[PDB]
Amino acid sequence: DIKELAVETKNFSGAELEGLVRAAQSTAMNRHIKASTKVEVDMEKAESLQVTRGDFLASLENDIKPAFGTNQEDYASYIMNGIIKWGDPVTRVLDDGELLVQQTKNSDRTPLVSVLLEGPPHSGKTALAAKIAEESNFPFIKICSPDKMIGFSETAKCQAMKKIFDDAYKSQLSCVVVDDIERLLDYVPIGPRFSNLVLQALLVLLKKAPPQGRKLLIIGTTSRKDVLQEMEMLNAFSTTIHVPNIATGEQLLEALELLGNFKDKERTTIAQQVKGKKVWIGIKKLLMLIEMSLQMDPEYRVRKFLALLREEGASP
Amino acid sequence: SIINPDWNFEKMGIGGLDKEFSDIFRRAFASRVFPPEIVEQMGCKHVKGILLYGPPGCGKTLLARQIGKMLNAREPKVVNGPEILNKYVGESEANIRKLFADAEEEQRRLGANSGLHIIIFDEIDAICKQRGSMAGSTGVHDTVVNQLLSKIDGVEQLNNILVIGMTNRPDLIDEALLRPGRLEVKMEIGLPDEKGRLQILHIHTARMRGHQLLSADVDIKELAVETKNFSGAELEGLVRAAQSTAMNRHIKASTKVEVDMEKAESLQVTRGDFLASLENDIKPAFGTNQEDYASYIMNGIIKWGDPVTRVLDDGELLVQQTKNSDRTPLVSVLLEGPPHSGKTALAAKIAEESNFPFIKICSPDKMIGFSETAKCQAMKKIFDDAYKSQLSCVVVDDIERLLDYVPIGPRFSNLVLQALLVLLKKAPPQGRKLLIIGTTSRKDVLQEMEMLNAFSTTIHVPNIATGEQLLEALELLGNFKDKERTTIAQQVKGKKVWIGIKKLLMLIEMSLQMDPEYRVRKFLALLREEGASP
Amino acid sequence: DWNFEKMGIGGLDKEFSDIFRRAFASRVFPPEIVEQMGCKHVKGILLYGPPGCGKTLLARQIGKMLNAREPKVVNGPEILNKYVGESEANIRKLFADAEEEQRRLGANSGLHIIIFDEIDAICKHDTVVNQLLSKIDGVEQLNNILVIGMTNRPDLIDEALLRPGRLEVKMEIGLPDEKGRLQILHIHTARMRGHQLLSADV
Amino acid sequence: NMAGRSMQAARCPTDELSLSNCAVVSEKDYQSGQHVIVRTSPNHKYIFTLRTHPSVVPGSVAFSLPQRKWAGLSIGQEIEVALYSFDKAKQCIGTMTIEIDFLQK
Ligand SMILES: Nc1ncnc2c1ncn2[C@@H]1O[C@H](COP(=O)(O)OP(=O)(O)OP(=O)(O)O)[C@@H](O)[C@H]1O
Ligand SMILES: Nc1ncnc2c1ncn2[C@@H]1O[C@H](COP(=O)(O)OP(=O)(O)OP(=O)(O)O)[C@@H](O)[C@H]1O
Ligand SMILES: Nc1ncnc2c1ncn2[C@@H]1O[C@H](COP(=O)(O)OP(=O)(O)O)[C@@H](O)[C@H]1O
Ligand SMILES: Nc1ncnc2c1ncn2[C@@H]1O[C@H](COP(=O)(O)OP(=O)(O)O)[C@@H](O)[C@H]1O
Ligand SMILES: [Mg+2]
Ligand SMILES: [Mg+2]
Ligand SMILES: [Mg+2]
Repeated sequence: DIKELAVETKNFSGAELEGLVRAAQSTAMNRHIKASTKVEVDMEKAESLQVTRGDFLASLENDIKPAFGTNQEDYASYIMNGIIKWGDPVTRVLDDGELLVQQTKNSDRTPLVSVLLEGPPHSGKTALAAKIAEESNFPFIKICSPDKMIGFSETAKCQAMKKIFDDAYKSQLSCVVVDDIERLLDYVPIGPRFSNLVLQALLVLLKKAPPQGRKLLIIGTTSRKDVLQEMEMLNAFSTTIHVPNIATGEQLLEALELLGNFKDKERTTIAQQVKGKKVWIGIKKLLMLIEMSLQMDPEYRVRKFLALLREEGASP
Repeated sequence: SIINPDWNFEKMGIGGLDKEFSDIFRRAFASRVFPPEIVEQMGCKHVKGILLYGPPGCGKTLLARQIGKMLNAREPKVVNGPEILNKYVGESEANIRKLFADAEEEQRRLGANSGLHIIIFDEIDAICKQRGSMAGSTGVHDTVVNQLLSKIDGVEQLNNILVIGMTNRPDLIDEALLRPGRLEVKMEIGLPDEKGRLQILHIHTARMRGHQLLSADVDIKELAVETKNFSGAELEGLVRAAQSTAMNRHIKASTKVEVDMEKAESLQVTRGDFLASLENDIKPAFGTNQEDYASYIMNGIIKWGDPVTRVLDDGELLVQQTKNSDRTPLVSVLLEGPPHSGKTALAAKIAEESNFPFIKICSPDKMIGFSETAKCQAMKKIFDDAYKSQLSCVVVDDIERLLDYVPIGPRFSNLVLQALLVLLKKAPPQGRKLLIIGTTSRKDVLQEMEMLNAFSTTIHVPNIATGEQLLEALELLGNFKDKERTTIAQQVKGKKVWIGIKKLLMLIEMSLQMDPEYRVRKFLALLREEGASP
Repeated sequence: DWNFEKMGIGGLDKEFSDIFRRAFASRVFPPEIVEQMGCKHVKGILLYGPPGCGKTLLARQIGKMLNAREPKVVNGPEILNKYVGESEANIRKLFADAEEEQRRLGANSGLHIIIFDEIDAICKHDTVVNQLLSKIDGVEQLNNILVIGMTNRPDLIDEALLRPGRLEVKMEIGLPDEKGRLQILHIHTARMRGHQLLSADV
Repeated sequence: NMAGRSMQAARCPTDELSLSNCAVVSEKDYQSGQHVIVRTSPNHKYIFTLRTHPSVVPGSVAFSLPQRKWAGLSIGQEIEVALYSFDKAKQCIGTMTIEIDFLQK
């Protein structure tokens, strides 16, 4: 049904709706070839040739990747081990995200929206922005990260950022994620030292609106918020969200119960010690200390885990 | 899924590529086999471009030649990337015109019933590369791509052409040559696994098995097991060396060399030849180098106290987690302490005991005189080579010597610090693992740079801090006998010391050149000056 | 069982043997048996070390044992004279002297040793490197050729040339030790000692 | 003994017992010929054969310098000693290959 194929190929050029057909045709003709000495055509398999839906679906999933679409294999290195509900501060973030996602699409007097996710290190901010973006179903999604620009100069990062933004003014509704804002500026506390050529481009690209009738959403993540406030970068954003650490014993036990690592009789011993104090630990560091204590002998795992937790994760 | 044609690769001479061949054929040659009738009734055009990338020696050109021979065609042409740039306009254009001429002539003479004319490029990431954006100091301006692009597709386009490009740097290719209608299929050829190595070895020792030139004690499974991270072009070199070793035993040395003619009737290749060739001749390039464990662990490792065992135990737990965990493929650790306390030797020992098939060391000894723009490239290449293995290990020595840190001002390099901060939190592709170790002596400076939020943990390497530990170290080294040991202990044992192992060795060596009756006093005189009160 | 005293080389015992085993041990066997094995010959070697330590002497004394023709010496700086047509063509007029024997008698050719000094500025120019790489390696090439290179700086040497198929044997010829000096002095004062022209004091 | 007890490493008392390659223990604690396992950490266990000497103070085990260097033992350190039993039907040794060198240069 050609009607159904016109609703799945969003943001496809005209030169790729031709490659799709060619790939489907080539796939269909593979089922009727033979090779014993040198490849030769079977004379009984070239008659009942009928290109079928399955070939189109397979070609669409595997072989064709539009240049103005969602790369569904790049928010897979970011949301690695999933998302779990250890406490309340997760639902709040995931709900503000959907409120902003609906505002950016159903509103006429605000075609541009920005947001900033900030919190202490290791608290799980890069894996929350990716989830917030992945559940919007926008035709265009892109991620600008500093690990694809190793060794670049100041004038070679502005061009890359500007190209990423210019590709997004060609789509009817877009989404862009800017990760580790403090690593793009090349910030080091000694000095301080940074790039004033990238900062002034970023301060301008956050306020410029797309052409008439088009919409855009921007998400940024950082951990040193007290520095961006002296740069006057908190006036370029429309809102801020706080991503917190784990800060009570009950939250720690709930987080442990959902990962499913320690036994019922091994979770009472932990509860006895832990539930007499307050803790300060991030969800990315609580998975590194549950994998070092599982490499020990079965009779010394709890003691090692508690020692590791005490050595670092004390009160704020 | 897709029903594929049935091939056998033992008769073609390729081993381990049971999927790249299939998909390449389906997506680039499944429509040139059918009769032109149905091809016209479908109106399907032909793919006229392929790209292949991977490490050297893994069998890309072989595949292209075999595919070309499979579809009866002329001898494929060949070109080189940097060669075409050796001249300027008015000379390279003629070279370009000298490749497709025969294809044009045959198309004119025949039309729609011509023969395919394959063309094979090489190192195509030089002409098709405007990526001079890397490095603060680099510039590129080229226009050689556009003529090739025009020839491939557009006016006076040819229906009987096929271009295959090969490269080792997939991320330096311009995205103008990858659009739909010019170099559209892409493939990666990687290092083989154990089954692929077995297939390659069985393919390359098939002409001697026919003539009974292979001994009976030669077992190939053990050879496949013992050669880890070997390319396909080094197992061939192994076999060639094992053959050349056996033909030497049957030569008689005289005024002029000549064959034995009596022991040449039983020319056989034995297991000893293969073992000797593996120990002496072949040195893989993505394998562990065993010449770098004698320059770093020089005087062994003795147990002078309790702290010298906790470090080793912790290093074993981290090795067993980067190999058995699926939630943490990348881990890091930092070894720190006061100078002369023995940090490089312990890291080298941990790496050596890891047993991984790839182990590498990054040291400032190999970068004397370099600029930062070149140190970044060297470090990035060292890290890039580690993503082709399924288990790796990288050591980084003297982190404070890479940044060029001097306390006066202070000064350092901000182009290396950011790269090092970004490379410690980038994970390898697919399901591969990696382990990084790093040694430093100035932890406070590293703290002021926010560089301790990049590592996963830390280990403290301490100094000798008691008389008993010093006496134990002296006893284990075995230099001063009981008569002098009692004298030494009657004085040192009544206080606390502060001395590293390296400095202890230096002092013991210095205080042994005096006359036999002054050594014990010279040792204490030196110790008092160097360290006796913290 | 070599007799190194008669050859005229002393202090190089584990280098001569290794070079002969790895690069020359197949060229003294009949083609018939070599065909039954599938072995391919080696067409490159790299020797590096301090100047005047016995690298050309070894090369010329190993090519006479096989009963081959005289080695064809060539210099590095000389080749890069002006430009293409006087250097590239001059490059052609070296392998050319032996490009014929193969096109006349092919297999059963002799073995042409083509010494090539310096090899450290020619390959830092790019024209010569490309021509040499295509000549030794590629689709068209001769099987009766052996190229020997010598350098004094080992690191500057490129890496595109040190791969299997290309120059794949590396050897270091350093200064001699006590025994090497003893043997060299024994070799170089043998004629006089036979004529009783050497005093007993020595 | 069977469960395992904490002990203190000591120095070999006599040269003859040093050459015997048998850990020297007190009569009050063990008996001659008994084989034990010494634990220094979860992943560090070493099997030794015991011999009784009067001079050994109770609560400590004496090892020769080669034994300390092989097992990484330090005098005064704590270890865990547990009685060890061999399976003679399987663990009886028929042939050993030993690399021998001069002890002193
Ligand atoms: N509820 C959760 N919220 C966030 N991350 C979670 C959650 N449960 C598990 N994770 C995992 O915890 C890890 C934390 O995410 P991530 O590594 O992106 O943190 P981060 O704050 O960006 O870290 P860094 O400070 O190093 O940049 C990720 O693997 C994420 O998948
Ligand atoms: N635990 C140890 N026991 C005995 N010898 C050791 C130990 N650790 C190292 N050594 C030896 O002592 C020397 C240690 O020097 P090393 O190269 O480790 O110094 P370092 O700590 O890196 O010092 P630097 O401040 O100069 O960089 C080497 O000879 C090594 O063999
Ligand atoms: N998969 C393989 N199976 C068998 N032989 C191989 C394979 N890969 C490489 N070789 C051997 O390596 C030699 C040269 O490899 P080549 O294809 O030139 O490497 P590259 O792909 O870098 O050009 C060939 O002659 C071939 O015999
Ligand atoms: N091992 C050796 N045994 C005998 N003579 C030697 C030895 N090494 C060098 N010589 C002598 O010293 C000179 C070496 O010259 P040559 O080998 O051409 O130098 P280079 O190493 O620059 O090629 C010759 O005169 C040769 O006879
Ligand atoms: Mg992050
Ligand atoms: Mg060091
Ligand atoms: Mg010479």
